[PDB]
Amino acid sequence: ASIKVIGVGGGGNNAVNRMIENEVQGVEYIAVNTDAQALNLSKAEVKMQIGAKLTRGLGAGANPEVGKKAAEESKEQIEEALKGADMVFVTAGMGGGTGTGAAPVIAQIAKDLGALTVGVVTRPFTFEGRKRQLQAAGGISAMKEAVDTLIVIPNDRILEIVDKNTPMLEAFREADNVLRQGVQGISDLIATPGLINLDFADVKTIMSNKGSALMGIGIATGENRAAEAAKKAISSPLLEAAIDGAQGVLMNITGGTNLSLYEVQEAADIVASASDQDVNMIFGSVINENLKDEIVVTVIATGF
Repeated sequence: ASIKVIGVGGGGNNAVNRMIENEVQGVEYIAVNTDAQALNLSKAEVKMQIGAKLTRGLGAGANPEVGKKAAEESKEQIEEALKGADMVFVTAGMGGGTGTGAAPVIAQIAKDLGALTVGVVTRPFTFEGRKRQLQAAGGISAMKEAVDTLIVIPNDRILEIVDKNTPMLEAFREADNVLRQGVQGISDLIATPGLINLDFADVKTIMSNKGSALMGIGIATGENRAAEAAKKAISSPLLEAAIDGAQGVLMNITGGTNLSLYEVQEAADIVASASDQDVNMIFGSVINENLKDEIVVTVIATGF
């Protein structure tokens, strides 16, 4: 399968770098930006400046309309870069000019090419202000029309997970990590050939529900790590509605070389048990030789 991750605007730029830093395999990275400076800080092999004539590489100035026009100017280039993709992830923060405006255009392009297209976006922090919140609402509803499934991460909820003393700067940094965890949760079960690699066809069916999608993450160590992580993931503040209200649940459990089948099954039980009896649920596992004693459980819940 040909899997592409497109980061769009600053928010997406940081998520993509974060995936590359964490050596996420089996995917092609495309950084898309209107801001030449930020784009030059991208680690992606493909760097695509959009709206060069409109913006002159200066960014979209917080205007979603400029980001939209910028992607339309470059739509032929966008089509070309996406050609042959079976799945694409369009990742962006909502609220500013480029992510809000170009991500829907880039998502629709990917959708019209026949790719299974998943959007993974952040809803901005309340502290970012009303203008960002309003523009983010517009982007989110525009994104919904343009993707097969839209995972929305509420940044405010990150504030409930990190320490009360966390500086704003590290709050943003953690938002970059949650976005990345969103994409990798799904992509690792598909792109990288794992022991219980679920078929693209059943992923296609989970990822084709209407309504919105949400995510939960759980991390635990040592004795009882699988159970602790799964319970943390299904009760994650990131997961705004209860997981029982979802048709289709994807579960990714990742651990070091010491991850046992018993662990995978235990985690999967808790998640299946926390869901509706009639849920379409798939789960996979992945081995990360960089993790020692920690286990990560990622849950994606669709069709709320």
